[PDB]
Amino acid sequence: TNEAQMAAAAALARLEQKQS
Amino acid sequence: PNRLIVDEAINEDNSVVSLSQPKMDELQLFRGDTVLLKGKKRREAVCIVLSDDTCSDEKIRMNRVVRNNLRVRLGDVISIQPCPDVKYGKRIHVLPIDDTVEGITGNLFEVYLKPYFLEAYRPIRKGDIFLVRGGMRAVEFKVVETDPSPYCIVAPDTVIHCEGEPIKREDEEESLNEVGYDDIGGCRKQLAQIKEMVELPLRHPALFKAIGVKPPRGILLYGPPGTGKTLIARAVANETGAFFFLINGPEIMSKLAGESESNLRKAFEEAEKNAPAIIFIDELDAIAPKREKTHGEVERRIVSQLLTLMDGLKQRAHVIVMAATNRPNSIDPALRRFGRFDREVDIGIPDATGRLEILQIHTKNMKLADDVDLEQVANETHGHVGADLAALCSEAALQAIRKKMDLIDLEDETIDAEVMNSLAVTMDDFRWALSQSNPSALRETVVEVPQVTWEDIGGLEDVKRELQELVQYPVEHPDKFLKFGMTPSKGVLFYGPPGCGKTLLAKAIANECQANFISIKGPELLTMWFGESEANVREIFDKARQAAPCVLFFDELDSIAKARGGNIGDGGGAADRVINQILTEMDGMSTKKNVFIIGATNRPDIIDPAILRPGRLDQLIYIPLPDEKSRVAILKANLRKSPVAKDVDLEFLAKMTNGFSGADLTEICQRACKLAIRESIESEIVPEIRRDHFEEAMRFARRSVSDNDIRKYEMFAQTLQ
Ligand SMILES: Nc1ncnc2c1ncn2[C@@H]1O[C@H](COP(=O)(O)OP(=O)(O)O)[C@@H](O)[C@H]1O
Ligand SMILES: Nc1ncnc2c1ncn2[C@@H]1O[C@H](COP(=O)(O)OP(=O)(O)O)[C@@H](O)[C@H]1O
Repeated sequence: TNEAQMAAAAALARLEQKQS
Repeated sequence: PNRLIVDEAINEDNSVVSLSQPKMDELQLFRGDTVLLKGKKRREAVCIVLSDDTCSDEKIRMNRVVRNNLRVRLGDVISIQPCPDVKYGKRIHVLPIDDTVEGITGNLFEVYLKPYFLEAYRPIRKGDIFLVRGGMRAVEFKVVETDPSPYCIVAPDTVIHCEGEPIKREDEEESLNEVGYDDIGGCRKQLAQIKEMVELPLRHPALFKAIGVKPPRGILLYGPPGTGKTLIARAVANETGAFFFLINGPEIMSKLAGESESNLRKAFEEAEKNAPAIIFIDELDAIAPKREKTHGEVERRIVSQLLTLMDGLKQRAHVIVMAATNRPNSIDPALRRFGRFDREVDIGIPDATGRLEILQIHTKNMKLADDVDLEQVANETHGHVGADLAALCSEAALQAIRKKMDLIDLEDETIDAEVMNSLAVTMDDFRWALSQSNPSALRETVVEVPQVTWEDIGGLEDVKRELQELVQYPVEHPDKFLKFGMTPSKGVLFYGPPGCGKTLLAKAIANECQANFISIKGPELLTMWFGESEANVREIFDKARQAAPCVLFFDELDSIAKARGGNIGDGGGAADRVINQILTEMDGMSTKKNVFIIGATNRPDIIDPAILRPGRLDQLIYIPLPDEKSRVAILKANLRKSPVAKDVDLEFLAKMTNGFSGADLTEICQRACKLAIRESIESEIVPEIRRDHFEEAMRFARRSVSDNDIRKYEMFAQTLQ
């Protein structure tokens, strides 16, 4: 649901930054 | 349902677990859904499901922090359930663990906890231990109070409290800074092979009693010092939970006759009492050298004692003995007999990627400046092993502490947490450490997947495809080779003028195939010939068998013939000790090991013709001097490293350099570069290489292959049809 999708957005950002 | 096998994770994040899509569909969850993980001893954790293309369908990938809180280990099985009911918390109380708050004081919330939660929306659970890295220290914290229970998401609008003395670690949890699998950099394949051998016998001992299969009881690791042999043995015991007992040659040998044997026996007795257990015997060649090489009664007796204890492992249930040696041929051959130490893994020397991984691992807690480039360091640290790269990182950190923090430090036992957290290590400090470090394994052959690709080689487009048909097709299309009764070739020889790219071709095919490349250069073949040590050829081929899939490249196969006088020399034939051992090993090598052997020579008229017979390098490829369109491609590739002005007519240069090899086009590129650099320096006593620099370079550059040699090369290739 859309509230935990904020934790998803943070997790996906953390991951795709660490691909650098 | 909903039971998954615990495996390793790539993302080190304390809240992400990865599932393969088929399990995400069965659990009716999507990417980002909050799930709960149920482990052992009434413990659970809350995490966010992501997805990837590497997790097995039946496995769940999680980091060490999650496994520790669940009190589970790799190879166990946990229960997973969705919990889409979760909403953001209100107040949490987090305190550090005393084990990590040492040599430090200050506002740990502002230094560690606040970054760790700030716009991060992390799930937490009461009692969870999570790790925050920074300030050259890995500090773990426990959640002791939450308004909602038992779990919640920590949102930017929540209150984070932290007051009280550090918490003492509980006996039911292990320190997150203890050596584990995530501390090992290169040699990932070797670690995977070991895990297959040890994880199941130790984690599920009931399985090997119930099923008629025998476990491995002895694993021999070998390679240069400082590569991680001991690190693996310790990491395995800590990950599986087996009792770890350390043995080392020098200590056992320091004991008097009768004491060394008794102490060695006790070590095995302790492993049984604490089974499951792992025994690590370091310097195996020191505790049990070849009996036929030692005159001492004690050194010969201790070999018999170790062999007896190893055989006794059929009665000592769940005990695995791992041993480390510098050379697999420096130990008594009895140890390598079936049973005992029947399985072996070659650790070797970390490759260019592994060296970067090692630098990344030993910098986990270090704050790096924007100018730090660890990949550049990994490429420069040739001949370095993990022990050397670990020292390099420590020296880089120490110099940063001297430059900055030493001005700020107290006459006291503890630093301010804010000072360490703001301490960044710059490229100059890593460069200084690099100049101080000295490689401990520079002479040993390094085997790795090459970084050369097809785009790095000018011209020869058809030869590139030929290598794919020789190396890829036999395994990409095996049903066509079987259907038509085709026997795959075991290798190819490249012949023709020098400087045409023969070396790059062999590397490029190894790279695309993701296969290890073994580079045996002329000087290595000459070293064996000159010293009459051709026995070392067997070790080279053994690397190819163990490194498979791999490409084994023997460069300058004619180096010995030239070292014998080449054009004249003595009255003997082309055969010699080194090539004869190579031919013998080739005949004993099967194509089923996925090993492809490539040779190169620039003087095929003096190569031992036996190498071209069926079963050896039966395929022949002629590599001529590049043509006009290829020479332009070579010039363009070689100039990718420097600024070049648009006025440079590379096609005109290629038209003039009709008889030049690719190596000669490189000299032109470098010579023009040298001129541009000299002029730039002189202008201060320019921004790019100008046409005048290439035209001036053409006045000194010469072809290395004369017209007489070009005709000889073409006539030879014509004779072979
Ligand atoms: N492959 C590797 N990956 C990461 N670190 C390594 C590796 N090999 C060695 N090291 C590091 O170098 C050191 C090795 O010392 P030690 O464990 O005593 O092993 P040994 O003395 O047998 O070489 C440790 O600090 C370890 O972290
Ligand atoms: N076709 C080519 N494309 C790009 N570079 C080349 C090519 N041929 C030769 N070179 C350059 O010349 C150098 C020597 O090549 P190499 O294959 O080692 O020649 P040899 O084996 O005869 O000594 C290489 O480092 C490479 O950079």
